[PDB]
Amino acid sequence: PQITLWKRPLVTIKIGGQLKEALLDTGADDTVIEEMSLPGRWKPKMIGGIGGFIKVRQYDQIIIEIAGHKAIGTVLVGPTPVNIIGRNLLTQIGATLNF
Amino acid sequence: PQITLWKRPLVTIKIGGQLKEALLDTGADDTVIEEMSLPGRWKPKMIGGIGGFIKVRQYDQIIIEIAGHKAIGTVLVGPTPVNIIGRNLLTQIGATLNF
Ligand SMILES: COc1ccc(S(=O)(=O)N(CC(C)C)C[C@@H](O)[C@H](Cc2ccccc2)NC(=O)O[C@H]2CCO[C@H]3OC[C@H](OC)[C@H]32)cc1
Ligand SMILES: [Cl-]
Ligand SMILES: [Cl-]
Ligand SMILES: [Cl-]
Ligand code: NA
Ligand code: NA
Repeated sequence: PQITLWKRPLVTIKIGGQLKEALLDTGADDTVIEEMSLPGRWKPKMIGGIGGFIKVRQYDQIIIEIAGHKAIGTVLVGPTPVNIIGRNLLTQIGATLNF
Repeated sequence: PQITLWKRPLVTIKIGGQLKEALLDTGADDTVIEEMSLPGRWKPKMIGGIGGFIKVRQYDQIIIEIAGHKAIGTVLVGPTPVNIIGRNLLTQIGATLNF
């Protein structure tokens, strides 16, 4: 698809068999999701945004569907205000910015 | 152009007579630039992201040149860790996300 930017680029994702809404975010290096349970072990990570830093849980090799495209990769879980799909998974679904 | 997302989508901008580097950011509603002077009136605003909120100055009707494309709109100035071109100006240069 071709998504214009007059509205937020929100899409449906599926993770852990649950549908959620998430933002397609070219300004995010990493994918960050609100608190939820994921399988496996996690590692610590610190991420920085506009207001300062937060601690998140890094889960690797998680299956996640994004706007109907399958991805398998790293998902950060933490107190993000919105679910964000960052460049690590935008590249897996083949997304580009065009103008 | 077509910008892939393997790396941060940074471009050169010109704002206030100054050249700067900024991130093309589909997850940002608004454009936020590190502290600089701009002419005209402004009013205070709070904007929030990962980490929490920062106070910024809102300047309206500011011209930016973004990777060689001119646009006009509101620019927020404050202690952002990076210069962000958000959707309010990405729309004006015709930027879309494609997959
Ligand atoms: C109302 O108008 C705005 C309100 C909020 C923002 S924002 O900057 O807070 N942000 C909104 C989303 C969080 C919903 C835009 C977002 O693209 C920022 C843009 C950004 C980028 C760098 C620093 C600050 C902000 N990215 C970000 O926070 O990235 C974090 C989490 C994802 O992994 C890392 O990627 C970069 C950063 O690691 C340095 C980590 C912008 C305009
Ligand atoms: Cl990944
Ligand atoms: Cl605007
Ligand atoms: Cl359009
Ligand atoms: Na894992
Ligand atoms: Na003005």
